[PDB]
Amino acid sequence: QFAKPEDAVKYRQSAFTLMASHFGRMTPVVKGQAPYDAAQIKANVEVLKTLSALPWAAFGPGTEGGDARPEIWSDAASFKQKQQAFQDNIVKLSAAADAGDLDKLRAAFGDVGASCKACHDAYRK
Amino acid sequence: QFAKPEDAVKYRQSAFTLMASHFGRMTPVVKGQAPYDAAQIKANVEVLKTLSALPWAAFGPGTEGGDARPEIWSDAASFKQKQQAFQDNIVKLSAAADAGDLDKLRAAFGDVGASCKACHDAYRK
Ligand code: HEC
Ligand code: HEC
Ligand SMILES: O=C1O[C@H]([C@@H](O)CO)C(O)=C1O
Ligand SMILES: O=C1O[C@H]([C@@H](O)CO)C(O)=C1O
Repeated sequence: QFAKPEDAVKYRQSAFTLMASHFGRMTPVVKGQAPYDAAQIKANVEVLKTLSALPWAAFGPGTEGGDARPEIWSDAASFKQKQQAFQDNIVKLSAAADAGDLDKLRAAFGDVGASCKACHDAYRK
Repeated sequence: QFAKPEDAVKYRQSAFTLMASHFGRMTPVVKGQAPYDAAQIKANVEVLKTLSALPWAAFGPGTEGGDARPEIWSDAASFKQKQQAFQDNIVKLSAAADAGDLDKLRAAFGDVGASCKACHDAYRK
């Protein structure tokens, strides 16, 4: 859906921006500094779930650019693993939110954050 | 969820970028230049539906900036109307996609585009 490589870059960057907002906005809730409304979190994690599936199709052949390291394409299996671990952690987070269970939410949120960071470290410039 | 006004601006801009991709990518399909896969479109409009609900909360009090005209806040009812018409057209588009009906899809897509443009003209700089 990306006329030029740059269009894929702008796409993925915007997806990550939104992912970051939907993830990061729950930190004061996971930390206890903002109140916990299970339905609010259930709805928010649904948004985050949708968003979290979006970037991957925007790392197609020939879409090198932005802060994407070239190893994303030369180590495609390793990047596929980091991405699939991440989305798998998203499934666990949806399950926790869907349960309305704050401890399971805190643990799932921590795992998701870790997978964000793991890819950050390997595959962002 | 926006520490500073600028954070709301970056949020909404990213939502619109993604909306634009998910809307605009269907043009060759609505035009007949790319093939029509009803399930592909059903899934895509589900994404667009999620995305299309996102910008509005990022035009909160005190988030003036970007290409947002100040009339968005001084004419809050008029902007609320343009936004609600738009999202209502999104519901019609979801119904068409969910039906797998290409003519209803083409008409719904046209109405959505028009609502995009109507707000563009009034409320973007
Ligand atoms: C888990 C929820 C997250 C969060 C919160 C973020 N990421 Fe990543 N990200 C990845 C790559 C390759 C990039 C560079 C993209 C490019 O420039 O082409 C990024 C970028 C970001 C950003 C910055 C976006 C921008 O405005 O430019 C942010 C805020 C961000 N990410 C947050 C790669 C990955 C992963 C690879 C498997 C995973 C997993 C994540 N990111 C997860 C997250
Ligand atoms: C219908 C599906 C659409 C599409 C495809 C787009 N819009 Fe709008 N949009 C609105 C406002 C006030 C802005 C300015 C935001 C800001 O800068 O603070 C925008 C911006 C855009 C963009 C540019 C995003 C960027 O990268 O900076 C794009 C690509 C875009 N829009 C497309 C306002 C509205 C509406 C008010 C009710 C409605 C409806 C729409 N936009 C709808 C759409
Ligand atoms: O929670 C997160 O951890 C990483 C980053 O902080 C690692 O440096 C990231 O992208 C997040 O949003
Ligand atoms: O389909 C669209 O119409 C408007 C714009 O072209 C009006 O100038 C817009 O934002 C779209 O994505």
